[PDB]
Amino acid sequence: EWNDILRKKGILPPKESLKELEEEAEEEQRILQQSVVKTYEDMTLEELEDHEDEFNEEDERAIEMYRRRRLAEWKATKLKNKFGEVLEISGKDYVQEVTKAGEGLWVILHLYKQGIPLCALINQHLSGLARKFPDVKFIKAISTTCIPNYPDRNLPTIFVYLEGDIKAQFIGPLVFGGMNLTRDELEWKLSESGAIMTDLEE
Amino acid sequence: LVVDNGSGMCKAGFAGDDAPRAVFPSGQKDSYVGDEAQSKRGILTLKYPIEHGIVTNWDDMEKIWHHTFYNELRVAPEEHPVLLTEAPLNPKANREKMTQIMFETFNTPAMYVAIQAVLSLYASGRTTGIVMDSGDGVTHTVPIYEGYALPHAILRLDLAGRDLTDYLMKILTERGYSFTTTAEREIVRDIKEKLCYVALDFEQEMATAASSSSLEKSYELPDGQVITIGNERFRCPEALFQPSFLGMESCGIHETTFNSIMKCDVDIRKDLYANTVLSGGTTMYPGIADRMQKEITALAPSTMKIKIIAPPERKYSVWIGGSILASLSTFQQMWISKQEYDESGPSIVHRKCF
Amino acid sequence: VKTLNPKAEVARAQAALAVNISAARGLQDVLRTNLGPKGTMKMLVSGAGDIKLTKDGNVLLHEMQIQHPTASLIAKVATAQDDITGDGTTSNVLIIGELLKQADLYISEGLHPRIITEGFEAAKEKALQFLEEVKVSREMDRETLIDVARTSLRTKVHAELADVLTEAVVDSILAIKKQDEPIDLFMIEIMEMKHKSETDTSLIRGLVLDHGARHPDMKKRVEDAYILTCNVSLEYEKTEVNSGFFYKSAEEREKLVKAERKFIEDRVKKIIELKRKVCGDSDKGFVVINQKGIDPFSLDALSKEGIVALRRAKRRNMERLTLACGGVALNSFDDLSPDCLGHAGLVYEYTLGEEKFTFIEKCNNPRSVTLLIKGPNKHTLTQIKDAVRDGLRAVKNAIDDGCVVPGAGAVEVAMAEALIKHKPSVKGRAQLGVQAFADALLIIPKVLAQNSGFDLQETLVKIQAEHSESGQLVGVDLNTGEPMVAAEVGVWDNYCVKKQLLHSCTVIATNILLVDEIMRAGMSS
Amino acid sequence: VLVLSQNTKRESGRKVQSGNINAAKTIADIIRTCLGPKSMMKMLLDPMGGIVMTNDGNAILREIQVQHPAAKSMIEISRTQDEEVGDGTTSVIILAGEMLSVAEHFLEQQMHPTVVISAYRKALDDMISTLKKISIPVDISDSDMMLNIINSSITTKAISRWSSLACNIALDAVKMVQFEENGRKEIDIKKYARVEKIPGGIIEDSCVLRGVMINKDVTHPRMRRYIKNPRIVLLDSSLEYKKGESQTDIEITREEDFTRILQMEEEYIQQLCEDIIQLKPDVVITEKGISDLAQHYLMRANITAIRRVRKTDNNRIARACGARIVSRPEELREDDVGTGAGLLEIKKIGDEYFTFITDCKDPKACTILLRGASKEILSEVERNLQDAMQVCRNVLLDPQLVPGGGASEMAVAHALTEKSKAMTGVEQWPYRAVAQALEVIPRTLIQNCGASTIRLLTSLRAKHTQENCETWGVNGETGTLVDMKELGIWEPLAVKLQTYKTAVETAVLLLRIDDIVSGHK
Repeated sequence: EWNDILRKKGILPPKESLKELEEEAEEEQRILQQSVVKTYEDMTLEELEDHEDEFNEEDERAIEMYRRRRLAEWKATKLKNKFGEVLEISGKDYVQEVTKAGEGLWVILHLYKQGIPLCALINQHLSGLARKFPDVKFIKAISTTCIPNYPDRNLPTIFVYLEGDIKAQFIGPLVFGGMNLTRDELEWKLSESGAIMTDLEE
Repeated sequence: LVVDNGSGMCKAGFAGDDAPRAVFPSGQKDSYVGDEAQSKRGILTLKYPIEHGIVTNWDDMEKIWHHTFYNELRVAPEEHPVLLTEAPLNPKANREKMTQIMFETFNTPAMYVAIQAVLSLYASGRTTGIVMDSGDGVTHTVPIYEGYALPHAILRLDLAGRDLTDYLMKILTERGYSFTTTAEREIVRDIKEKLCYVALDFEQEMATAASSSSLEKSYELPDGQVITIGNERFRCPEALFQPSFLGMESCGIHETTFNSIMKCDVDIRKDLYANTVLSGGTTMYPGIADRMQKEITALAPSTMKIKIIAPPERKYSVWIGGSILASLSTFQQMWISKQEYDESGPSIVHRKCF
Repeated sequence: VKTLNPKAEVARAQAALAVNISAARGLQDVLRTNLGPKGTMKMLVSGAGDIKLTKDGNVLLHEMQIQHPTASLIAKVATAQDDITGDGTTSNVLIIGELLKQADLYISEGLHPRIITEGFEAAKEKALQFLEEVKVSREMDRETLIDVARTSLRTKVHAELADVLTEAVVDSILAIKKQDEPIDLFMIEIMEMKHKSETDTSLIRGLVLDHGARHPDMKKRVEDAYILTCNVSLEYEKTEVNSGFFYKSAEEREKLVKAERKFIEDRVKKIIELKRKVCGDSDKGFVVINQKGIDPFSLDALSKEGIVALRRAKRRNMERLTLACGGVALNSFDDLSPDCLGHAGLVYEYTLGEEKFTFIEKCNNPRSVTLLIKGPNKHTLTQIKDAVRDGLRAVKNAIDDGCVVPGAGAVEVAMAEALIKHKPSVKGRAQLGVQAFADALLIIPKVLAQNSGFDLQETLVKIQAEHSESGQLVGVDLNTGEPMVAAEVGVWDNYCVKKQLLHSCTVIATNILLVDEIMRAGMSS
Repeated sequence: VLVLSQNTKRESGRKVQSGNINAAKTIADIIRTCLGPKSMMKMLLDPMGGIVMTNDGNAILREIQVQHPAAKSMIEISRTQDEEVGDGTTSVIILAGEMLSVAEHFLEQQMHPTVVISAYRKALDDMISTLKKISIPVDISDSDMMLNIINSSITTKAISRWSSLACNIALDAVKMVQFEENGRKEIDIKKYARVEKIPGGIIEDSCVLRGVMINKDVTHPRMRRYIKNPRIVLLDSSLEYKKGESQTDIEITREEDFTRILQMEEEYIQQLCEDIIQLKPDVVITEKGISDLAQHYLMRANITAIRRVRKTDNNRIARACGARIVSRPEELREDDVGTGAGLLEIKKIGDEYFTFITDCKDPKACTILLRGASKEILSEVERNLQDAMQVCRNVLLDPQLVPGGGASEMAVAHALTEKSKAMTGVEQWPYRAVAQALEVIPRTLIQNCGASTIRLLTSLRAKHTQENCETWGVNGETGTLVDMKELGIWEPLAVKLQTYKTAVETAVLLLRIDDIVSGHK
């Protein structure tokens, strides 16, 4: 009564506010439910192999167009699978790959001294990663011949380079310390460098 | 009808309006026919019959009321309940006299009116809290609890801002160039509306305005001169608080307020403690609030707390209160209508019961 | 038309028709359950936390928070009906809404409503002549009016309240200044005395007032009282023309003070002299009452005297006591005689809670009396007040003329049959409306069937086939539903009631059904 | 870089003119069915917040608030027409809108407003000339034809069913407020013909009282309520000691003045009432207060007192009872004691007492008894009554009549169509245009029904040519070609001549708009 008369006249009490927030949130919640079916035919590339449970009609215009774009995508992605073995170049050439390493290609510049299970396990993880991402340039070597008399208490130091610009750093075991460190966590860190797009729990 | 005979004005709109449409200064259509020209100029000639908070004439009020909403408001009050204002305090005689004229010349269905203090309290959005009705010519204390003004709790004090200006010009002769003429009274009031603030107190303000002279404000005015050392400005509020300045030595206004609150039960005073809003009429400058706060805090027990409320604009406050009460949606339970007017006359208005 | 004012509700023909029909449907369906001695009992809550128990239609209309054009028209029409007649107002809205529902089924069938309007007016006229010819007279006696009052008191309230109030009302109308001129109840007031049982309300010969000795040192019960009816100032007064006192010593102060209370004392000495002249000793009662106030000075001056004084009574109180006690009201003391005095037999006072009362009874020939309602609940008091108002309205509408018609569907079904047989005469598609118009009155008994608990068509056809060669005056029973003659129990109703009923219902239906377009203009953007 | 206030908005061209014409349409479409004896009712929401049901032009539009102020302009002309002659407002509005539509068909082809306005002037000239050439008189000497005109007027209104009834209720009320003073200036003041409405009662209960009916009551039980020949006097002084205008505060010094002052005030009241008692009165009414001493005095003499009365009611009662209002009881004369009332009547119509001053001689100011079932009903009946009195007054000041329902308007369209070809000039095209626009009048009447408008239109258009069969209109209830010489539909010439002039002139003035500015003081 009196409060709503106040409301017509004044705004001294606030009580009619904030009832639009949950309204808009629920609107968007109902809206975002059509994204599952919007791209049902626009994601899978095996739907042709999924005959008799995916076909209702074929317009042969946008769907053959989908095959065309899909095959272009496939050829573009499989023309780049050239790697998969971490390689040991020498320090003499080092200037030629710190700089002349290709523009638009990430370089995981790994430096290490073999012998500690830290460096050994890190080398194992990156070598196994090479089996998954053959589109990434891996480099392994002895830092002593890469950097003269490099402090041996600063290994293994991960370097992320492209066009001579350091984008990501992971210096020493201070960020990799522990035998509990695993495959997916390394992949997670290199994804966080901005090179890879994947998903992990933690 | 949201017409309200204020302190000197009558403002006519509707309950749902945000403001009255017409004013009451006590050639829109005056070049087409001139029918209303004569009526409105004649009503304009008639004066304001209300002074000091009591009605003083009766023929002129109805004379003005007839025209004021029969020639511009364009309303038939026979088909409308009526809501006017009234002088701050009157005995039942004026109320039951006005009922007679209203009915006998308009026969409007129902009525209700209330004291201006209640309208101000509603406008500020309160149903509780005593307001300092520092009206022109005379001030009054109206402690309002739930809306109805207590007939046993109204106090009236003769202080006025006119009196403050007069006392200033009674100690402005001591300032050298005195001020008494109409122009000089006007310039004293102008300076008062420019600077008569309160910091804490008389002697300490005068020391900081004379020993260090850092409270001086030079008056570069066509009608003014640099004749104030910071004394005369603060010399207006002081007599507002300390009676012996004016030569009429009595108790302070704070004493009157304190007694008018203490005579009631202590519990309800808590609610009166709650808001304790103020009103203008003689006060327009800050420093009033905290000063009276601490001054009555001397009179207020430290175990209980006190609040001070003062809105900056209170010009249509009575009109706002009237508009709110016109839409309260329960005030019709207290309408006094023909069903009782033609049954009992003015006797029920007198509260024959109790 | 949302272009001339972008914010304006514009509704076309069918929109207006549909909204009117829906509102009427809601209203009529809500009000079905509020008629008959077996209607459903409604509880209402005001905008304060206050509760009223009503069976009245207008109360329901004006207590609902409803903001609608047709609902507003309904409220106004029912207000007028309650003002004029004030009984069975439910019938108004039921008839209007039922006719709306009927005409819907044919306008929806492409029938433009004008033709239905002329059909309805022809049905009005024919039913008018039928009711005029079947209206039957009877000399107004005590038992006739007992039955007439029982009708309305079973209509609006329950059994025992009806049982007491029929007696109360029939005795109330007996008390009258002039049997051969119209009665008016402003001389017969209603006062609410909320401390006793619902069965303790009764009628009191004379008047009882709510205000007593404003200067209490007086007696407690007086007998054989003469009455003084004055309208003069018995309190101190200041002359309108302003003036002041002037002196130079305290002796002048004493003189002026003692001379300032001289005129009022002269008045009271006039009164005391008149009292002693009218009656000296022997303790004969002598009551003085002034409309205006009495100052404490003269109050004590007369309280030390055995005289009892009353002040500040209702304005019509004195005007009715003028006739009641047989005296003449005094407006000044310029001349005076004992003739202007009234008289009463016994006057006593009784206290309750915070207020006391002054009883004036044993009138020599009671021509003004008072009805007292005693009950626990204030809403119960108000409901009984509505009941007594309905009873007095019904008895007035009975006595004013000398004709009355059977109720409870009897004459309703009678003109139903008559109009059905007459319809072959009338022409055009308006004929169909006549049928609908017939169906109009059919709502009246069948809701009673809904208010009784029987199959509606079964009872309807029983009563319709009850028609012998001549038109039986047969209504609907309230316990068996079988057709029964109206005269045997003797429940009837006033003629002009149904007359104005038909008038208002037909005209309002015309107004509703002729509309073309709905606007909500008047919005200043 | 700016020059003026940023709130300036100036627009011009044919586009805004066309928008104005569409505004004229959007007004004209709101009212297109409430015309003629066959009408379809319309309801409106009052801008103040109430409800209203009307079917005449201005009364609908006067309760309508708009933007695009041209709509306000047509509202203004609607109010002007309504207060001017008081009928056919819907007709004027619909004519204006549709003929503006027709003119737009002529503006759009590069044509100038000036030639259109010249054609407008020539068109209205020919309209009025031929209307006078066709306007026929009628003798105002009977109940027959007057009631026929009332029937023909309110057949388009809701009270058509009680037409004859209403007829009489109108006719009487006109003859008994009609007054003439100083050997000239016969007057029919509707204000003196005060309208009053009473809850309850039947529609047929409506009637005008041969006297004055007022909403008051006696002011004391003693004052009797039955007087056959009332000796009434019209008081204009308050009953209390006079205050005047002088200053106050005489100085009291002794103990023998106070009660002496009270007594002298009482004796002043004594003399003031005595000068009234002298002339042997029965009843007295006043516009101001009454003192208890005075009422006691008049009670001693058995005189009847009445408290404040409205000034308009005061003047009406002065006209009725033949008394002259006086404010000087101490200067009273025998000249003006009221006499001419048939009976003092103090009844209770409803539950509020009224005073009924039945009169026995020719009165000049009535109160109309009205009975119904709702304030809405009585308001609608009221509006019908003003229509009735205005049209009756117009006939009182016009002995000429022209048939309605669409006959003479088709006839004048034909006549001016014939007149157009005589001259040579392109201006005939806009000129003749308005006659084509005029052809809107019967359409709605047929369109109110749904008949084959084309054949009826062509038939009437032809028939108005041979043997000047210029008297044929449409029977609205039947929607069939008929002759007005038998149906009995006639309207005062004032209303339709006003319609002509007003519509043509507002058409003239709504064309001159090309440039608009907003955002200024």
